Amino acid sequence: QNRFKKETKTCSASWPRAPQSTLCATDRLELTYDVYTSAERQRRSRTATRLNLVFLHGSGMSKVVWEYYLPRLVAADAEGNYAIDKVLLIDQVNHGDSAVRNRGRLGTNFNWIDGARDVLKIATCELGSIDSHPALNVVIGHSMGGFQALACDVLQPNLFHLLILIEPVVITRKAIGAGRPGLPPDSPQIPENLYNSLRLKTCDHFANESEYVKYMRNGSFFTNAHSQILQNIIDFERTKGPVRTKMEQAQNLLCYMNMQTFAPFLISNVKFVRKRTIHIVGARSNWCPPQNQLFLQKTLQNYHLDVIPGGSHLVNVEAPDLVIERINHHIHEFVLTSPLQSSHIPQLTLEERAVMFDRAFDSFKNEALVK
Amino acid sequence: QNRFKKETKTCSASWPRAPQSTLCATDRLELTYDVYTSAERQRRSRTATRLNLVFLHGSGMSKVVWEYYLPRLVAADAEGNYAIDKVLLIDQVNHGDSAVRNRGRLGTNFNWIDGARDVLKIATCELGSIDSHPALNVVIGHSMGGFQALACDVLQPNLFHLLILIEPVVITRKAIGAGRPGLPPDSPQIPENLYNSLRLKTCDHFANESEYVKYMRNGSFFTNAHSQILQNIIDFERTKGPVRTKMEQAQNLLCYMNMQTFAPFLISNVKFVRKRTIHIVGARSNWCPPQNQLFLQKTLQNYHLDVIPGGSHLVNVEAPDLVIERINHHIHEFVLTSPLQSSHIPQLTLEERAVMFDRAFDSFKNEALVK
Repeated sequence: QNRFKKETKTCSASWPRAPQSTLCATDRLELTYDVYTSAERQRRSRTATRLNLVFLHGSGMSKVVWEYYLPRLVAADAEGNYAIDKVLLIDQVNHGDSAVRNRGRLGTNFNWIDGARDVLKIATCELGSIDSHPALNVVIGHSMGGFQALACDVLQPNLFHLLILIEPVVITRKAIGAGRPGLPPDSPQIPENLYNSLRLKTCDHFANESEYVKYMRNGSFFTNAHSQILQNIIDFERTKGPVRTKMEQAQNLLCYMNMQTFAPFLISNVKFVRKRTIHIVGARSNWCPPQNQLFLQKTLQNYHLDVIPGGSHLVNVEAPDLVIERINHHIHEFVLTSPLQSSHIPQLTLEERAVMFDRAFDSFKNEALVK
Repeated sequence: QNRFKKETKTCSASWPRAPQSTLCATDRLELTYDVYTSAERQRRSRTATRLNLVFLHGSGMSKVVWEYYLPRLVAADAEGNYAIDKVLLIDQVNHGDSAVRNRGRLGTNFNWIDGARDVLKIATCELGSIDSHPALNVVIGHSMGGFQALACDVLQPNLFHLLILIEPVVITRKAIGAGRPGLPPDSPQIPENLYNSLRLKTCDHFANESEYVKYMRNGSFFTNAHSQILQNIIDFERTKGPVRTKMEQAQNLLCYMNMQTFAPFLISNVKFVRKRTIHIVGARSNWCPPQNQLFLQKTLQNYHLDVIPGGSHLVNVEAPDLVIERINHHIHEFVLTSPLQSSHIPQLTLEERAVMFDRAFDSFKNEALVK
């Protein structure tokens, strides 16, 4: 990929966090993310909208699943006068390179809302320079990342203009079974059959390189991923003669075991998400129950569904070309209808600012005053 | 005051912000706050809880209204083994010293939730060192600051352990009148009679020093404040022969004109605030309608009301001794019943961390798995 300069950066994770996010209360987690910056900035006119994209991986994956997307994303468009300026590919604290940095620090409580706070900490930093203006920011999330896209807007509704959710996980199936007695209403839970079956597809450690690649291509969740994305997954996860993955099996499993302790907060707040939100689903997906999709449709005021024919829950890695075509379509249409868009850095004195404010205030007072 | 080392610090405000928070989209606001640090740290045992307090002023006031409180706050208690470590006194972007820093940058939209984000940015920074542990953090807010205390917990529920709300403003009276046609549901509004009367008590500029002090002592909102707090207000606000206050009249008025654009979000989320919350009201206060108080009582799971006999809406500045006695009482009782409280900085190797995690995970799996 030769379109964007790549830099890997590391910073501290958001703090504070849910109890038992770390092993010890004095531990502090870090985040590692890759920033991709356009090398096309000398082709931008003054009036050109900068598009910034932030991609949030699914449970048990990493930022690497989006690398295939980078050269295939929305070309700079002449008259619509926009271009991609930055793309951020983020690993949650217990995934990918962030997990490696956080070895020995992670606890049992991974709260996806804490992870949305991490996203905000990164993106508000990276997208916040007076340079990034006039900007339009887009968050694209798969699975957990889709939940987190929504939670980002809830917690900071002035950052993302467009949400693209690919198979978001919001409403899960409630376990029926028996089942620990005396628990508070919203206690962490997972059905045994789901745990066992996830355990068999989340292996972490292997005798050698041959057994590692054999498992990745035959026994992991990624066997049907686009061959280039699978190869990228294989190469990114490998750590070292036995082989261990960056993704820890326990951390992978914990992504499934704690939903009740944070999903109600998100569910209760989807009604505040006023942004255009694209919901991309795989037609063959039964990963989430019907109520998951229908809740989003009923609750998001500005909502569009795209169904990927043949797609599974992992449609982002198994049919990336179809997913990319949608993401490009929606970003293009969104920019075309987006309000202008002032791009001059104001050269105003304090006195000019005073006259302008007083005028703004008079206008606002006239609109607010109930006579 | 000789109890605490004082330092005034300035940082950037939270970003992004509601539209028209600033005059221009490229402006960036700052925050100024005072940090008070205990000089008693050599008297702390290893097991001593550090108490950190964060005080949030009301609309049209500033951080100065809490200075009188500093020497009168909860004494270090022997056997309850706690002491105040840090106290933060914060000026919102359009108040006090923050307003001075932000001269010419402020727009018409002051969204109190943005202001809660500012509080979090400051407090998470100041209270986040591995030093502050074992800590208990308390947020104390008057009026707007009370709203903001609640919003802090909503947006970051792992920071404050105890909320003390003094005359919080959450549910306001809806203006009946006529009244701008064609407006969205939740448009900013203020009744004309309220605006006019607030305008007469929010004067900003004065011919000279004599007219300034005459107005502060006879025509401002603070005429009945405790004489020391009034003197502190007078001295803190004075800027300079004509006199202008740090508090801008337009900014003061804007605190009252925009509630509909952010209060529903807070209202909808009070149900998530699980912390012990003390609600201190003035018995003679009619500033907020009945529904304001009753909503909080019905909605906060862990709630305690204290009624200050004779108190008005400005009970924090008019009867500070009564308010302080309550704040001390509640902090003391809260600490006494608060769970221990491990105070060693863990000296664990990666391998020890591995054994400990694996044990934690096994325990958690057994509690979560529905068999």
